[PDB]
Amino acid sequence: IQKTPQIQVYSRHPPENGKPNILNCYVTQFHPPHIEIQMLKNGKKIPKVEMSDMSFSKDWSFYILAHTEFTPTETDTYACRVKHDSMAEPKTVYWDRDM
Amino acid sequence: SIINFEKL
Amino acid sequence: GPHSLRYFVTAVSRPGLGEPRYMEVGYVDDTEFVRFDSDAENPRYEPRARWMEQEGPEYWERETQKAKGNEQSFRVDLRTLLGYYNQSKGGSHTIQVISGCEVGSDGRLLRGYQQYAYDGCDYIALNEDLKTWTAADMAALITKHKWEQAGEAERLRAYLEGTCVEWLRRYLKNGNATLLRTDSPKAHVTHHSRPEDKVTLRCWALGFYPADITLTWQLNGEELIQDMELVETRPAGDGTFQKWASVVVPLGKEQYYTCHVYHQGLPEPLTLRWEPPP
Ligand SMILES: [Ca+2]
Repeated sequence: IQKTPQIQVYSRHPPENGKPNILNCYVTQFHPPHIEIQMLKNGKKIPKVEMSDMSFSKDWSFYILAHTEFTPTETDTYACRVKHDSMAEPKTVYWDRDM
Repeated sequence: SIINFEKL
Repeated sequence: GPHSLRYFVTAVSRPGLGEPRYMEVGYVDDTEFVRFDSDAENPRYEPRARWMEQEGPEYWERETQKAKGNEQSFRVDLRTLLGYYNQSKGGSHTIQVISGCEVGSDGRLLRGYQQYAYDGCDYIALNEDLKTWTAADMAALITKHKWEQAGEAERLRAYLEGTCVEWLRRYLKNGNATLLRTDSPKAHVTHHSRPEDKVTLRCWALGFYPADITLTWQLNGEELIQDMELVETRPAGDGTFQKWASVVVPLGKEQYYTCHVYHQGLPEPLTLRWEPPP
């Protein structure tokens, strides 16, 4: 039995163009615990991405928080990409500063 | 202090 | 009280790629205070809250040796389960356990628990009576019968009602009042376009702890139980949490809607509206 990850991408603080911030990728509801998480800026892998320890929920599913420093601009695009065996292909989720 | 687990 | 002492255990096999990865993670009142991670050359129980540094070398030694004992017992269980389930020897599998005690303000056990899952599904659980087992499937019946025969429930009750409770007390003398930590949400409403004559009002709550919170939108005094969109509460990464709830409303009617934020940290619930800049 496999559980498909849910994903949220969002800033630690309300974004302000030109202001240093933190971009989070919160991944939950997955099983098995092996997972591969990338964050992307304008289509290219961000090299320095940190990971919380992995934990699990009452329903046994695992969750983890990936995060990276970033300074949003009006036009830069950010995403989080997740590869997990419950999914045929990696799932990508774009940052939306309104969400 | 966690318990000592017994075999399944 | 109340207080809680919880342990989350994970054992993951990876045939051909190393020994199983084993982890014990302990929480005093939902805050991690200890951790054993087998994925190291000289693995040791380590304090995960600075207050736990109060504990002397004798504690960490004992806890470490118990952890390594547990780890090797789980190594065995993983093989046992392949048999029970007629599974190949080549695949990765996981055992998880949740074990602990919730203790009331009077220092008595409110609830004790001991539940297992194999590959993310219920396997077996000690019932609330601290006397019987619930087996989730045919393989779990084997474990159940073995544990009934050996009086495993009685061993667990003794741990849950005594040891677990007594340790929780001792940990608290070192790090309590910390667990009472509360951070109140700060809220604001943002405004966003929609096609035609509709707009979106998004009520944000930021910087709160613990994660439990409720956001509601009201039109003229009645909660909008329908068409309210929200996100699952999420970590900011600094120990606090975020959430938002939004509603689509008619352009020009923004001042008819009110957002309410309920959180244990607040003196009273917050009430706010879209505040357009002058
Ligand atoms: Ca959760």
